[PDB]
Amino acid sequence: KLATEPTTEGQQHTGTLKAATDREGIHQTINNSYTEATALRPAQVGYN
Amino acid sequence: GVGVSTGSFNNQTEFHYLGDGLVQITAHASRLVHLNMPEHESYRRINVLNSEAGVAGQMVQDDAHSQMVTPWSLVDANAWGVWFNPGDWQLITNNMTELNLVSFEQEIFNVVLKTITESATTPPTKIYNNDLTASLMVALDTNNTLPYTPAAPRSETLGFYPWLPTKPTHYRYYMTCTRNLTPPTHTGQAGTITNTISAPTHSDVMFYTIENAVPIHLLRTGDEFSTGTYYFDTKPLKMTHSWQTNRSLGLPPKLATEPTTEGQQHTGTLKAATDREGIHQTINNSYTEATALRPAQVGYNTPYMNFEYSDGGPFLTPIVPVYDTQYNADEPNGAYRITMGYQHGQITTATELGRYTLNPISKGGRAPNQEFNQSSPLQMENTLNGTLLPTDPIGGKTDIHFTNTLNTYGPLTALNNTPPIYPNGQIWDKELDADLKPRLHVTAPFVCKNNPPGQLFVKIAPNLTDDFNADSPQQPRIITYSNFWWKGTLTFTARMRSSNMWNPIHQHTTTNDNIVNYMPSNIGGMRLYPEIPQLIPRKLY
Amino acid sequence: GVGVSTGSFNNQTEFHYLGDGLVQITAHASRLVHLNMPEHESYRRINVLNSEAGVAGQMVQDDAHSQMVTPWSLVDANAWGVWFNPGDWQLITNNMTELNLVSFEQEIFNVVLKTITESATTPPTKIYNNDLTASLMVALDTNNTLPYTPAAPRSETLGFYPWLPTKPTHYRYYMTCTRNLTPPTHTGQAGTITNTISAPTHSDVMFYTIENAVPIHLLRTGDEFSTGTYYFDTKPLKMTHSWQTNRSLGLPPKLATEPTTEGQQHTGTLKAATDREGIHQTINNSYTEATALRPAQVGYNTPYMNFEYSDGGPFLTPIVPVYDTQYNADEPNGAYRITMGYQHGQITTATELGRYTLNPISKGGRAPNQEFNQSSPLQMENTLNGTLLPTDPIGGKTDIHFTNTLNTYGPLTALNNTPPIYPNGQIWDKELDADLKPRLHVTAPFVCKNNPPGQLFVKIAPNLTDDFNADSPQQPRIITYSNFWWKGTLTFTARMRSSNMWNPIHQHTTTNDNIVNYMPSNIGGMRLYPEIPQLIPRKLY
Amino acid sequence: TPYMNFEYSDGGPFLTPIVPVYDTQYNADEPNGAYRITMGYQHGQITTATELGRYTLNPISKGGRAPNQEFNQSSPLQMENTLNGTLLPTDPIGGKTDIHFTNTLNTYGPLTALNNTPPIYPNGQIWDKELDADLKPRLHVTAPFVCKNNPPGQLFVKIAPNLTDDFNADSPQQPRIITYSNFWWKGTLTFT
Amino acid sequence: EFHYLGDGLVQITAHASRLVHLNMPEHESYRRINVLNSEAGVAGQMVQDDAHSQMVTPWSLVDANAWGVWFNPGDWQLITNNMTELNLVSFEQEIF
Amino acid sequence: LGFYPWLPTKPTHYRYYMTCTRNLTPPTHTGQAGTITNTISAPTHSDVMFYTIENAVPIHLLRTGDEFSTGTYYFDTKPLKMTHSWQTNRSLGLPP
Repeated sequence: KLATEPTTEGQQHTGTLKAATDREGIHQTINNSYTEATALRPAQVGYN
Repeated sequence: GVGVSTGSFNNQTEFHYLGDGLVQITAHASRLVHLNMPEHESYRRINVLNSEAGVAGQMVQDDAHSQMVTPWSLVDANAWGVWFNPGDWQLITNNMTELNLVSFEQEIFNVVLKTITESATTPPTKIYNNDLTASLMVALDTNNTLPYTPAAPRSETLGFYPWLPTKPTHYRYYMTCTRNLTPPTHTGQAGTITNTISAPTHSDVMFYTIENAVPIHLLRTGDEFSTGTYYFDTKPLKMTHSWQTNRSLGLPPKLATEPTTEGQQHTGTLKAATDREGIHQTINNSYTEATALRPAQVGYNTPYMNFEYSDGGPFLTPIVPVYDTQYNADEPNGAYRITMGYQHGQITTATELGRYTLNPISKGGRAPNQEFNQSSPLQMENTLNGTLLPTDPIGGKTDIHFTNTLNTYGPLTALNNTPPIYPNGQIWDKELDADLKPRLHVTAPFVCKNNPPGQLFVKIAPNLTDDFNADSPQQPRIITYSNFWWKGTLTFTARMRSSNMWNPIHQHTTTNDNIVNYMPSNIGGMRLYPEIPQLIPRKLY
Repeated sequence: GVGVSTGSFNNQTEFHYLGDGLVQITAHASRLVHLNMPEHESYRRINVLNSEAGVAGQMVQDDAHSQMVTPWSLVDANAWGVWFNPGDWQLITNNMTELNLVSFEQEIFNVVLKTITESATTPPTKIYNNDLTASLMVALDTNNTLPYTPAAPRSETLGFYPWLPTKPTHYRYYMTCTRNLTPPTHTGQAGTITNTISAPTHSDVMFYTIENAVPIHLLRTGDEFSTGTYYFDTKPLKMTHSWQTNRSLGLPPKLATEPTTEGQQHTGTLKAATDREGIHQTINNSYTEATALRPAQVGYNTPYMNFEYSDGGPFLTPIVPVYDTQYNADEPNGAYRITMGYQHGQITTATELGRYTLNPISKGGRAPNQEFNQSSPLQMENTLNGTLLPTDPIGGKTDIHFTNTLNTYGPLTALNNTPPIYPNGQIWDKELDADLKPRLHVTAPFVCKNNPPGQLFVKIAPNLTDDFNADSPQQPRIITYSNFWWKGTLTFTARMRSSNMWNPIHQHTTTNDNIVNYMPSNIGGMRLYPEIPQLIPRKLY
Repeated sequence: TPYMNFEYSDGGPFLTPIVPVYDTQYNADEPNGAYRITMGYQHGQITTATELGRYTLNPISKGGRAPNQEFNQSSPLQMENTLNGTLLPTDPIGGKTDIHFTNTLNTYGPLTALNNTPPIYPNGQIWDKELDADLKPRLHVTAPFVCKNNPPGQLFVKIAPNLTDDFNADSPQQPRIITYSNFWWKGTLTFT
Repeated sequence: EFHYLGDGLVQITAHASRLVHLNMPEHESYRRINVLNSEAGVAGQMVQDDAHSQMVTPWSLVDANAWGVWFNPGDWQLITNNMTELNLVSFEQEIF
Repeated sequence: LGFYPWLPTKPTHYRYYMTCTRNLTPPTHTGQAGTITNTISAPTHSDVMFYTIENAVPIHLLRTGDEFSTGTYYFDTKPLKMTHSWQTNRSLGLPP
């Protein structure tokens, strides 16, 4: 969820999420900050 | 009629002991679900970016996606602690080997719609007039036409306490993002990196609105919205963790020198290396216990902290979670780091949010600083250039070892499932509608092969101001909220454990330093610190 | 025919889960019972004395009695660890509220009689010839005609390990003793005390011989002696211990000052003493929480270490065992101090015998240095001569307090039963055939109102030498022994526990410092250190 | 397979078992999972004064690879390839010259057809217990037949204690009559 | 017995019977013997890793799970020459 | 059991792996010397799995005229294929 939601027309302006260390949820690493790259996803699609 | 009650608050977990050991854990749950009105009723596709990854080296910090914010709020049952207080989850970690999953029904009843009204006196005074005529919109997606978004990996479920009133969270889902983040760089040097989200491609933009997908029941203040009893079709989970490893599968070699003294400081000695016999996987004559003939490997070396990059963006490869080694590493073994809210654990004082780096205790995990690789001939007392110790770099990078790239998931790889996590883990999960289904889910241990149970969308119907509603972007509304109860019933089915051995196994006890994690304080502060699951041991072979 | 087997070794404890929670714990037990021949076949009334109590001050050390030594050996099942390995007794202390007791059957099968024979060569060489024709005498006292002597309070039962071969103990019972020990003295002064056992009185000498009481089945080497299924009639035990006390029965007084800060260093304050209301047992106006109106007292002040003296001799009054206070006293609360043998626990190295001072955990016990008594008016800020603190002597004896004599067993005295002790405690016990039956037994928690189950008497039949058997006190015999298996089946019946609360209760776990108490060592040393029983809590009111 | 790969689990260091398959024309047998079965004098092995026979074996199902015969290239194909664009197995990994890319390289994709374990004679195993795990392995390297149900009962035989006249309480080790046994054992293993 | 059924299927009924000389257990006590070695404690011999924790029981195991118990080479020549598939059906043991 | 009919065989002692918590790091080469630790540690509490034979399986005593007959175990296995495959990715499909 995001706290800063945009006001202007046009997708040049982007909504801003909460802080990295303030978000919550289940997470696959040791570190405190929950970014969207290291998230908890059910399974990977594709394979290297 | 308004003044007649419509349902029954109910929260007892009936352990109805059937025959032959089977039980039927009927778990009820009922919480007051305080719904606020939507701040806007218009659907919004909000692209999200960040300036944090636009500077070089912060490319894990990648919060940018494209989000579809809908005004509908989602009432979610898909979390473990909603159904189980710790007194009843102690009973299942102590006594149950398997957990099948059978039934599920939801029920919204006894809604209370109220209008808030401001009067202009010297304090801000708010008068709560009662709405006898207003309605709220419920929508049971009985076919899962909408994207199934469980709120358990974001810890956005209903709160796990019965008396504390919960909140439902806004339904939103990912829209298509076409992410541009390359070049991927180090931190030290500066690069001309491009951090923009591009225009969404035409072939995949997938805009689900709630009204045109699921039929919606309007509900006045004397409602009773009963979801039909959803019957699951899942695999039976196994709560019994496995401890056997490839140094513990099969028949051990016989020993000739057996000890004489009391105490395990003295060790029995086997036969010679070249004198032992049996089936063996190498060319050399000496049959050590490391290179032995084991049926299949347990666990698999994941290439860990591996940031794959898909049309969506950079993401880490999810690792099957498994118990770490005696050296606590937890990153190549897939630890859980679950941060909660003040509805989900976390003594409600002025501190920040609790953490609990967790693992299961199914012993099948590896360590990255404890592995090595050799050349094709075996050659004990090995050549300096013939064996790849983890002190060796990969491409000149000294902190990076071979195991960062090395994968060993062969066909004969036995593997334990995802542990269920308490109280914050997810219960069930949608089957990935793909051609090749994954063998297990890391998000949730129960997998629904059929249509998963209907997620429940609740939104206040628009109570409109006298002002006009044509040729206006944003209309004014009467500010309002709601208090509807929500009753669930999640009927499990589980087999009692049978002790077929001598020594007593580890049960989930209560120590003198543990009652403070289970009891309220002088304020009313509660806490739901996790339980390390899967306590009963079992053999893998 | 000799070469046909007659029975089945069996030791699995089948937890057969019936409906509605009830289970049916069918516990089997089977041990090789190595019987040696009797050293004499003549019945002997051995008076026992000691010179230790004949000197002044050692009058607790009172081993003198009159013993009736019979040549018959007793095979005893009346001990807990015969039927329950710790893996299956962990299952019942974790999960069962009540234990009913239903069935019991014994079976001696597959006897092996052998003759030992000495040859006169330079070492002592012994040749074990097989007896195809000899017999051994079994005697199932199906009416309990003989005095019921359980071997559990002497730790003389069959050993609690399946693989280790056990030994049966010689049957003997108390004959009448008329003890003269007075005067009772101190230690320091010398007295002219008389320490003799007198001639037994005519009216009570009770000489039971085994042959003239129970019919005796001779058994050759292909026998099968099956005891019929004894059906118990006992009270249902309650494994759930009670914690409520007279400072915890009923409804607490309401408080006006409630705390504000986190942490239990800050305490809520009640109302005034003279301002509270309710029913109350004294004359004074102030209603404190000590002098309150409680339904019945739990526990009772036993006059402890009280050596009563009966026609038999001096003996200590048995105290109902109950959990001590936070100050470990254990003597006015009736601790168990159970010393075992190397068949009953006790890692089999060169040390002496293990001890384990035990208690139950049913919170109903008192402390002697924490009690006091007052005059008839209440009078807070009490007069020096109006209150009896335990610093006060009784008759000038400073170590002896009022509570050494003080008894408080009134009619309204609620009380918990004897805890079952593991693995060394007794299971069932004979009802005392008296006019006024005792309410509970301290020796064993299960009480058989009917005829108790038949104790089993086993003795080798006399294999006689060629020498004459008339006009001779002691005859020579062929030295011999026996190896007969012994199969039991003790069918329990128990109700599964239901968790009706929030916080998880104390279960019998397995810590890292506990696996050494549950696992064999490099020699083969086993151990059966006790389990503190009755773990599930319950309310007494 | 990443071959000679010593994984390390709570149990200890262990080599990753490779699915056994017929080697190339260059006899390598270590990345292809050879069997090296040493027997006793009840299992083969002419009973003279020599030591135990060896027989480095393979199946003959032609699906195996060679480590000194493989190579890898960059993303564009580029016949007559650049020196730095193709990874020949003369190249070290991290400066270790005997170790090639194939020591780390795994290619088990989803579309990987594979033959089962060959049954080995007379010394191989017939059946095997299914690994009671959540994700079952696709094949066993120890035995070709897999029992999905409860596997057949292994048979435990021990002499009952024939005891000496000496006492059996408060003693660590008891004396016994020394004895043995000769029991026949008949089986019947009906194939199809 | 190679009992040739119809349509090609056969039913290889393989019997086996051996005298099984059982000696008595040297000790009847169960022993948890930890095993170590000084060979891996010096650097570089870490393939030579015989150390484990073993549970030595006095019971002896009679095992059928090997191929040559049931098949002499005259009958295993017959199956490597002529049989495509092998299903597995029945199994019974008997001590007499 | 030995694969010859006339030669009398021997049964082997039943033993099974108990939990071991192995400490062997650091993993080293052969040439240099390191301060490696080669100890087996104390077994963890949660997994020590001690099966005794008497308390698990019911045991038939047998005198010298016995006949202990195991019931006919019926398998449920995959059909093995004795026919080996030779085709490779330079041999699958239609040649040019």
